[PDB]
Amino acid sequence: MRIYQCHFCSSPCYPGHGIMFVRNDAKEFRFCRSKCHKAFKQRRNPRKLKWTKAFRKAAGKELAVDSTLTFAQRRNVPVRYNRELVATTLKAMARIEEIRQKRERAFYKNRMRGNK
Amino acid sequence: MATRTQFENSNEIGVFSKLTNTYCLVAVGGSENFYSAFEAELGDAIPIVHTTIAGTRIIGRMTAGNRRGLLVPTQTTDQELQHLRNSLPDSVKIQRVEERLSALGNVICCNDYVALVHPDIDRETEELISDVLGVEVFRQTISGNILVGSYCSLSNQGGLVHPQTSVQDQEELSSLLQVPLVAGTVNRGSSVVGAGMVVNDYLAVTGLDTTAPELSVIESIFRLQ
Amino acid sequence: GHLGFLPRKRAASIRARVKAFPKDDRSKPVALTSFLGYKAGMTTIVRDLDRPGSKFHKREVVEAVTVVDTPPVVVVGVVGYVETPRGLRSLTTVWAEHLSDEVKRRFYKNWYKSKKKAFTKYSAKYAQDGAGIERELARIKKYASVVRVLVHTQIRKTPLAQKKAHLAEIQLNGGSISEKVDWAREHFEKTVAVDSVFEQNEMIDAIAVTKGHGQRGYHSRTSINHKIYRVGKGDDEANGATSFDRTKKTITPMGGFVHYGEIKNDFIMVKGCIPGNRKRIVTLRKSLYTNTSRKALEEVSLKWIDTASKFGKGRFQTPAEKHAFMGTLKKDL
Amino acid sequence: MQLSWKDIPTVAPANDLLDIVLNRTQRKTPTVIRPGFKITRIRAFYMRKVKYTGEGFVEKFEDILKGFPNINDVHPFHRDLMDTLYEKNHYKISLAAISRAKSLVEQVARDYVRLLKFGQSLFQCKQLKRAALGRMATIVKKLRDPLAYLEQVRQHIGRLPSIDPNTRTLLICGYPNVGKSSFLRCITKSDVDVQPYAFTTKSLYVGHFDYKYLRFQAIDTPGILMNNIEMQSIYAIAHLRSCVLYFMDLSEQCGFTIEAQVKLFHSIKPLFANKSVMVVINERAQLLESVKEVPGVEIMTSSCQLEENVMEVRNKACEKLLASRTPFIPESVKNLKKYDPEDPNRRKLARDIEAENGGAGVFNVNLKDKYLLEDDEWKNDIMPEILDGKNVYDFLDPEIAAKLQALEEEEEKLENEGFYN
Amino acid sequence: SWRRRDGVFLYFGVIANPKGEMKGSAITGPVGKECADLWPRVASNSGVVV
RNA sequence: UGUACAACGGGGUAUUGUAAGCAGUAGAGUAGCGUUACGCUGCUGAGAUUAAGCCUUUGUUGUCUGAUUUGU
RNA sequence: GCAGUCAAGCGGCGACAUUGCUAUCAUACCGAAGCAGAAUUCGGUAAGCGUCUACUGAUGAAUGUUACCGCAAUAGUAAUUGAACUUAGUACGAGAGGAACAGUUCAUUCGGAUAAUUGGUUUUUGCGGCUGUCUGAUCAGGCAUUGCCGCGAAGCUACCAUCCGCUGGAUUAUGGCUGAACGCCUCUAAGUCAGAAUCCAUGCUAGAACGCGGUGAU
RNA sequence: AGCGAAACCACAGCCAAGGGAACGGGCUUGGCAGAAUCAGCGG
Ligand SMILES: [Zn+2]
Repeated sequence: MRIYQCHFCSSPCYPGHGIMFVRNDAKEFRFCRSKCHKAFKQRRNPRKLKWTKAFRKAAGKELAVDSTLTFAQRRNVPVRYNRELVATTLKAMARIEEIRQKRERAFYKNRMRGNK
Repeated sequence: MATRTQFENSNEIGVFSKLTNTYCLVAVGGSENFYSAFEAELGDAIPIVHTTIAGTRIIGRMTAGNRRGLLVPTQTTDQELQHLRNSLPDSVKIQRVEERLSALGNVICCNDYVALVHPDIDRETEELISDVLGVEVFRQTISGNILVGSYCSLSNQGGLVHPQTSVQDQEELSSLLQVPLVAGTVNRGSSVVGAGMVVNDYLAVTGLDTTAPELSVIESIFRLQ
Repeated sequence: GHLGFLPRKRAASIRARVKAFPKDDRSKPVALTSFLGYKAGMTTIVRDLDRPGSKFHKREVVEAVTVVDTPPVVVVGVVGYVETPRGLRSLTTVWAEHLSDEVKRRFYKNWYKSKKKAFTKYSAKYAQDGAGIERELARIKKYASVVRVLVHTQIRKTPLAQKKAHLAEIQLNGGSISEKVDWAREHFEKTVAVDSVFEQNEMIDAIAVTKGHGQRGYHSRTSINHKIYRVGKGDDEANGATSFDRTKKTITPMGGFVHYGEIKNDFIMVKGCIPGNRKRIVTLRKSLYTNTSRKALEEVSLKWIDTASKFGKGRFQTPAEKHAFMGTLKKDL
Repeated sequence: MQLSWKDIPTVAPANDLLDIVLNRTQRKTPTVIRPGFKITRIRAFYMRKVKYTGEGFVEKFEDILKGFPNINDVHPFHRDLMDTLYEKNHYKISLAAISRAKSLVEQVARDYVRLLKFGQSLFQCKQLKRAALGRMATIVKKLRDPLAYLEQVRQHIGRLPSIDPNTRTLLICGYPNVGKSSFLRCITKSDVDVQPYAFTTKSLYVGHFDYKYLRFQAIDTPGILMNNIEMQSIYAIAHLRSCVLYFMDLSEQCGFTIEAQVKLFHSIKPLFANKSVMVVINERAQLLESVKEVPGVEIMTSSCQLEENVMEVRNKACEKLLASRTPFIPESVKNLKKYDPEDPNRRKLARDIEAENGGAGVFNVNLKDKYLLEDDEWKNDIMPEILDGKNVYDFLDPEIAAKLQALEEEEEKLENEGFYN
Repeated sequence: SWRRRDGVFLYFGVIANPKGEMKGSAITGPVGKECADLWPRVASNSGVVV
């Protein structure tokens, strides 16, 4: 199984949920929830709304692009399998998540500046 | 030398299999006869592993490559990417192609020295083929055919192309591709020769329904003897 | 349509009565013929198809899976049966002198107003030095050829808002009925683990009263080939962590089950849907036969279970994933 | 149809066909009626019964007629061939008689239906139906001889080795039991012998063979010495697009001496010369040399056991009919001996192993040790492939600890820097 | 739409001879698995799979 | 008269798409004589929905006998 | 129907044959065809499935009382067709051609249910904006016995979504053994093997509301 | 909540067969099945 990304919410989506549409252009389009699919059918861009991940992360309301968010990305070439190398993924992903946990809070606090 | 077989009694060998000089790709299922046919002549000197591509049985049309490397379609799941590297030795490169149409058996058809690509193929993989495959790349719609890869098969011994190829074109391809070709038909006169045949420098596989003259012509052009 | 389920008359009791049972086992020891539980709900399962000759061999397959709550069954008595021209007859019955409150309450409808002075004359007699009690066991052993064991659900462990339990008579097939009665007595007041009754890939069948469409439904039903995917334990953390994904989580959907409490006890996953609905008792049996076929011989390859919330839509599987992706909010730091 | 017939429906004898039609009309149609029922209902009942019987008879007759091929319009060669196997005039007369009987049955059924539409009494309708059925049976019953002849013709024609005249064919002619009987068997698969009696080959055997990747076939003449068999053989040799060959024997086979054989051979002069004749022979020299007067022929002495001579003659006949950069290979693959199914020590294919153990496709696919992995100690995998809502495949890379080391200190850098003010 | 074994839905008159060959050499369109896989002959005559 | 019935608050849960207010002076605005009819910023994935048939319960608190017939 | 070699009886008629036009369509244990093989039709068997009375949902005291559990006489009863893998490119067959039993893989058909996703489903009377109504007005959308744009779980709910849908005997026709009758013969009259999709057993449904049994309470 | 009719009523209903013009509903041979009591297939 492979987790894909929705073009509307720009977030991962599990299989067997929402609705999936494939255009004649020979590529797949996914939607986490039926509301996203309906909005995409109406051509309503969410990237200008305060709630969507794309707007929040880029503007400052949420964590922006950072070195931590540079590993969960698809790759074009395969990797040689190794049982020992599997353990590295478990530790590496956990450490990356722990590192990121200390950056989202910092970004939110920076956004909160001036609330005093 | 040449072998006649079928997958599910279907003559579309080129759709359910993709045989190369360094690896063998065939469909999957309980019917091991198709895999056994390749295993017999090929034996064990080269890896013979049946695997799925994008979950479909059209692995033959879905994948393409040569001795230097292997190419797989865009829809190839990341799970199959691990299998691709595990089965093939590290000496053979593996690269995924982001084609417009998810079928390498239609966009790319090549051999150990020359490759034919769709006119609208991505420039990235088009240039990378010169290293992954080590072959020359030419955008050429044979006789105007949009599906270049599904109507021809190529190898260092030559190949069989759709009947629309003129004899003069076949003779010129002896120098344009460094290997002469022959115009013929497979699957009892089917114009789509590449769909029903898979053949390499030392082994040829064709549909059972293929007529004897077609098999003899295929053997002669590939100079097996 | 089908006249076998007509008239459309409601069943007599919510609990589904079990009619048939296997015949006998000449060599194997005493074993439980059936198991019972409660329907926790339904979710989704994805695995890899190892079934031979399949068109989707080694390809992902998705199908609905029901989750059944199966708390450790406890034995509280044994019933002896004797063959008669009129059929099986329960000539004698015996208890264990330590019936739980869950069972004693079932013997009342106004437990609050009841004096609760039940199982006293017999329990006091049972408290004697065996001699009197052993006579019934000897009589059962002398004549009886089929023995049934009374069992009830540990409702206290389940999150249901019910204290009264239910008594179900479960048959045994082990030979030398003396061994059967000896085993039953040795297990009085004891519990039996779920794994000891059923195992993975077993082609068990279940019977339960269907949902009442309201007089449509509410009748007893049966369906064979209710294959169990994976048996889980409440104490064994990471039950929802499949063999492949092994994600640290539990099968309980986020925010609990729809109109049902969170699952925190032993549970079993069964392929496909099942009769009844949430908050309904169900029974499990081995279909009385063996479905010899490659469908049964295959093995489970579970990869992921749908554990998203059922209130509205769902974007996350576990709370640990939500906070990372969603980040903080007004109600947080 | 083509020049081959094996789908002709069986010709039911008049009695058998009549019984079948009677059973069909009795069973399918209703059989319970009373005088107290509606008069219109009884009229409809009788009309339906009569119409069903007539339609069944007509359909059976049409099906019988359509199955048989039209001898006249099939082909002149096949027409002449059938003219000797069966009496062509009798065949046409029988077909015409059957067609006329079918037309008469149709007319009778239509007339009875028209008359029955205005019946006045139930017994009148019953009598009309009885008369119609009796007339149909009587007309059908008289077809016993033509129906028997049609059945015999169908049986005889259902197995003939007929072939298209345009196909390359070889014709062998000669006296009975000359020795050419073994010729066809050697050239093509057939069951014939050189038993020392004249007509060891009564039928016109046909057999296929291949040469120079081109299809060919040969035909053996039953015997030529008017004779019915001789006429039938001639009416196929003359019209077939084939090469006619002659055979001879000295004193043992064929009975007749060389002079008689030469005299018989000269009798086929008017028409045999146009088919590139050749002669094989199983004071006498002059008689044999007399064949040279033909515009072109080849004569060679041989024997029934001279298989190489037969092969050379076949090759010569086929020739006469016809006249009218360097690759790169993984040498390791080709070094291994080619597959030898008969060798018990060969590299048994997965098919054989599965059949021995896994049986048919019921076996399950496995990839144990299939991967070209370095260490076999860990040839078993349970891939996580998903963790914390993220795909493990995006993190599985060789020794990512080196990259993680550069990010480890970023936590301390952020903590002491104080982004949280 | 229709359910796929992969775990996600999918959605977007012609006749052929008994061999499934269409009257064209440059067929194009939404040739899903229902035709790209069911009809291997058509899949070779069709470029845009899925 | 007890890991007992219960009521809110809170959390879990997703949903809508960013509430009323300070007040745009973040910003060109321009009819005058920079002004003023008027020209998405901090709370704010915000407010609310968030079971009269979604889950809980770190739980304090409000509660706990009104009638009945039958018995080898 | 007309005339007749027509002739068992028989008061001059007369069933018998011949001479002139005019309770299955597939689902097959079984046999025949000039059935090499597939296919085919015929006699074969079965209607199994294909092609004011009546309750369809219901209530009430019973057999010391109460509560639990259990047996079953009874009535009903259900799965199913096609396509591929395979023995298969085979037995066979002059060549082209193209079977099956044993095990698997898919969908329509009929039935029992589940909501894992989606929707025809919305009174969360739920939400951001919005119109008539027009709000002292920036507050406020104060109103459409039921509002619009964008959404919505749940109740509902269907391949418009999902899972599932039996294993042993007795027999009809039929193929044999022994064995006569009728010193022979034979399948049958004594018995018996194989064998029906038929019948009964297996299972499921409800359970005599006066069919029954066991247990805690006085 | 309370008031309050009418049509119709020799008496009226568990079925299969015989019952002559067949009307079977009260004659004969057999099989059914609960005092009391909601609600109806599109009869
Ligand atoms: Zn999203």
